[PDB]
Amino acid sequence: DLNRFDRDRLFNVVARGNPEDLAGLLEYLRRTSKYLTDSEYTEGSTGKTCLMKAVLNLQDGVN
Repeated sequence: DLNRFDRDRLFNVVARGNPEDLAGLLEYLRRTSKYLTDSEYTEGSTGKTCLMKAVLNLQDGVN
């Protein structure tokens, strides 16, 4: 939200498949001036993004 938004919560939220838990991310990215491709929101080792984690975990044809 406004105060903090870690990488682990983001991966778990996009793996679970509920978009309502994505609330507050935009305010955090506007306040801290960080992008989703930054080194914090990647895997660090392979370069895996939150979008890749979202596409890997498909419940139906969509996520």
